[PDB]
Amino acid sequence: KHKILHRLLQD
Amino acid sequence: HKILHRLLQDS
Amino acid sequence: SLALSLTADQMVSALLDAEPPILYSEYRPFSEASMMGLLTNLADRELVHMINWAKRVPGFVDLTLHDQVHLLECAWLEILMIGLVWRSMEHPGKLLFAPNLLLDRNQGKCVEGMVEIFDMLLATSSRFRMMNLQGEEFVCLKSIILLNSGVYTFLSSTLKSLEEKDHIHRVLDKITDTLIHLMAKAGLTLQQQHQRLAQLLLILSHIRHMSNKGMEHLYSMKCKNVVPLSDLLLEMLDAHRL
Amino acid sequence: LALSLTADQMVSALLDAEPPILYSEYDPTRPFSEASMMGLLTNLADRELVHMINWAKRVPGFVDLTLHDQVHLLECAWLEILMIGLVWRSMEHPGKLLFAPNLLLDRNQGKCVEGMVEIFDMLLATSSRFRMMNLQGEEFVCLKSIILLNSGVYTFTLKSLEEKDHIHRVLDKITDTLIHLMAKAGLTLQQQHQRLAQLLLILSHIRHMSNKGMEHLYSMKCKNVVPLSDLLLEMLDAHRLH
Ligand SMILES: C[C@]12CC[C@@H]3c4ccc(O)cc4CC[C@H]3[C@@H]1CC[C@@]2(O)/C=C/c1ccccc1C(F)(F)F
Ligand SMILES: C[C@]12CC[C@@H]3c4ccc(O)cc4CC[C@H]3[C@@H]1CC[C@@]2(O)/C=C/c1ccccc1C(F)(F)F
Repeated sequence: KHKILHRLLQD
Repeated sequence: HKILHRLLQDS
Repeated sequence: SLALSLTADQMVSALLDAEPPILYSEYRPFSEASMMGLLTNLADRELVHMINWAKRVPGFVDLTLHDQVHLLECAWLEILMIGLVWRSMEHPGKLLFAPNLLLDRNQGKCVEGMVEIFDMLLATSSRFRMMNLQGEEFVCLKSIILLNSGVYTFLSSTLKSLEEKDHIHRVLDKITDTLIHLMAKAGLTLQQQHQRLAQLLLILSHIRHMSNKGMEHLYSMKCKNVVPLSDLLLEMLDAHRL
Repeated sequence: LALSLTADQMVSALLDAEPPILYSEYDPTRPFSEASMMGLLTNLADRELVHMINWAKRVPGFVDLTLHDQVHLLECAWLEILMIGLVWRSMEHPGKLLFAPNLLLDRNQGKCVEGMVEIFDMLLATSSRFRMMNLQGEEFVCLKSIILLNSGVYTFTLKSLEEKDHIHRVLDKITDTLIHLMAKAGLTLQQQHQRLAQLLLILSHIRHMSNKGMEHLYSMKCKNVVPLSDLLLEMLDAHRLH
């Protein structure tokens, strides 16, 4: 699961 | 509610 | 008014003297009904002792009967849990519900829905173990839970009610004084005292979280009709949706 | 490193990290309904989450953590963090909650929303408590950061222990910072420890509100009242509610 929160934490 | 109320009075 | 004049040492003595007894469970393979039975039968017997303990916490009987009910309705499961975590401190990986009821995670689960709560309780006991929580600190924290947990939901704005909240907060400050005094006696620097105070009070937020989860679990078990709950336990449970 | 910040430097960092105050999409052309009110609040919360993520990254010590651990802390704390911010903004508005500058609600305005009133009452009570205590912005930012680091720490092999220890060292620095602020403000040594405990004890009530608010949001989702954004759905799903 490509979690949105995980992605946002990198942007 | 009543049982607790009775026990707090009870001695 | 007697409560507000206690020294730190007198507060500890009073709290230690108030402590309830450690109760037993029933004296082969567990089921969901049987395990929930044992745990809820134990909780019910402990609640009677908790009421009598609360009456002995300095300041509590100064409050109206209405307010005593409210504090215990809000706090009872947190108080059961902190007692459980304390008893379990010296038994890594186990929960000592009673001396003859010690549960581990290695055991196959016999009750649905409780693994997360089990693991949170274990984590708390381990935190207490790592901090080397002392018995005198524990009794302070348990009384803070009784007085603190429900004070924010006294919404009454009458003068009597404000005086009642004021009094609870004056007693809480005395208990804080007592905890800091224990830490000072133990040789902690001022910096270490404040740090440890904060570490202990932050654990109470976790205990609140667990109580909230445990209350939902107990409710689900009631609805399932798996366990007959005592009349008192049902009313303590009902308080959390009333 | 966060561990080498002075108290003044810690406060400066938290203060500069503060997220913006966002506006609602409030439409005064039509009356509220349960669905429209929930749509406004969840749309606002969703936009705030993006800013919260970027705020967390600026909290000293947070980016030292693994991405997994950062996710875990935010998943655990997000509603607590939204609530403490709401209660802060509402301090100077007795009887109302300032969700946004263009969305200030009294307790009657959202009465169409099922289950709202218990939570509204608790949030109002917390704002009243902050006002009475005269909570300062420097203290507020410390408390909000404590919620971020503390709420999920208990639910975290060799690597795990160091992550935990790190969080605990940062929390200790924030405790030191709160104490320093109190001292600088003229509080006596005893008032410092009393106030620290009073502030930290409020965090227990914030946890409680968050747990109740999460169950409320879940009930709205499960009743198809409001469509939740993907991010909000994920934050909610992390709580594994029934
Ligand atoms: C409410 C519940 C059952 C009673 C538990 C209890 C009993 C006696 C005590 O001194 C303390 C406690 C604290 C935990 C209480 C429990 C929380 C959820 C519950 O419904 C049951 C949980 C449960 C069931 C089976 C096996 C373990 C657990 C555990 F560990 F999560 F508590
Ligand atoms: C989750 C929920 C909706 C979002 C709320 C919120 C939005 C933006 C913020 O900056 C802070 C918050 C904190 C509380 C959140 C709310 C808790 C339960 C909720 O589902 C809605 C509650 C609700 C609905 C209608 C009117 C009032 C409220 C209140 F007051 F309880 F929050």
